[PDB]
Amino acid sequence: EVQLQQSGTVLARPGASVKMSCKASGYSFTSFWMHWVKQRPGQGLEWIGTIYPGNSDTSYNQKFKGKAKLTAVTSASTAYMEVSSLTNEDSAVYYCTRRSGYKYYALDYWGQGTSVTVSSAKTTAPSVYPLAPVCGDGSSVTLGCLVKGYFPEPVTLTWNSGSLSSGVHTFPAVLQSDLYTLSSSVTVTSSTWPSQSITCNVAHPASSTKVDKKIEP
Amino acid sequence: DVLMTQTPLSLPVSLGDQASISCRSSQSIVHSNGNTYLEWYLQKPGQSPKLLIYKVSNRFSGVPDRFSGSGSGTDFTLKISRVEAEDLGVYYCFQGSLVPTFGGGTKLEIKRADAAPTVSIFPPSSEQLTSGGASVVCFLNNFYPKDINVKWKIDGSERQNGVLNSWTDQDSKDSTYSMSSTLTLTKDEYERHNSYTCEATHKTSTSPIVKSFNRNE
Repeated sequence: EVQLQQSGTVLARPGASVKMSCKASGYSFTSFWMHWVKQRPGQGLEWIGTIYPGNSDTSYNQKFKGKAKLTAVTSASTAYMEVSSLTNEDSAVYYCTRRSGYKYYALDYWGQGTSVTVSSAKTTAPSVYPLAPVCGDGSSVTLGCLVKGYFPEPVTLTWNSGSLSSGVHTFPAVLQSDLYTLSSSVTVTSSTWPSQSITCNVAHPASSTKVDKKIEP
Repeated sequence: DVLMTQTPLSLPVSLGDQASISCRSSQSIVHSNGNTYLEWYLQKPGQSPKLLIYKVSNRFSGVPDRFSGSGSGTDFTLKISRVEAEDLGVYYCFQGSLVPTFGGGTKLEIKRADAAPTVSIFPPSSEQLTSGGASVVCFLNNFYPKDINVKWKIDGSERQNGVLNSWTDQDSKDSTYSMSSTLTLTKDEYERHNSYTCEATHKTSTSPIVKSFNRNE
């Protein structure tokens, strides 16, 4: 019944500070150590620090000393963490997890995590490009879509409103100068396309954008 | 500073086989009370980590009995006799004693026979070319192992700039990987060359896989 709820997805400009919450429930907040762990976009888990509520004791990783500020408000049963002087390296997913006492002595409960994106980027709809094979002249034919220059994550891309799914390869979005770029490959037999229309449907919710791009020759 | 050196970082396994994730401390982590606070967590893609083993060799409640811990000197070992499809993801050891340090990670993945990428180059789309831009995409689909390299060329002249790659994770159906390189230029800059090459060098052939086109079509 122990439940760790964390604040939402935060998009912070560089150099700023970001304060995130972690509401506990189903257990005595003040009797356990709440830990915070950071996970950068691509790497493993990093221990940040830990607070014991109802006495406010803290323990930080040397690296995070002036960077992450752990606090707790017992009347809200909520642990807080302020990451300041936001850089690129601060973009990651943050988990508050609880260190159980007797039975286990381990981080047995974890929060869904908080995604922080440090960027100067403003909200930008995508540019969806059709990728028809080169020129005229096998058994299968690879097609694709290029979704680039958008802010922020995420985008959703379907092939033929979803009828096509086997053979589809949607690659992870990557940031190339303030914006994101995603691409998708769809491999279908020769007799399918161009004999059949293959549309690429791109949605960028943050911008209220749904875009279709039919792959012609 | 205590160091948890976890190996290997990648462990392809065939289903039903026993997996062995090791984790070594740069010196004994046995606490003063005589206890060793060495746990193991698994973070499945998209979810938060979860407790598996605690106190070195003790299985957390609700944890599949195929999981087991052990560990003495500075060497601890996680074993998954009979790997099922649900066990796949990233495993972390964690010494939560003095200064809590996480192991690096050991991505449990599936093993299949080697397979060469299937390359496909796509010239810029006219629509992208109207905005003044011009990306040249190369899909390097369905291969194995995941270790692959891409070199672009323009008029036989190598081009190391503006190339943004992005790999998919191990395919659920065929256990293969797929990569996506992308050379982004300017329209004018694009329109001042003919040959656009992309050679994929994979573990399979000692000879790069070449994909080219000429605006001469």
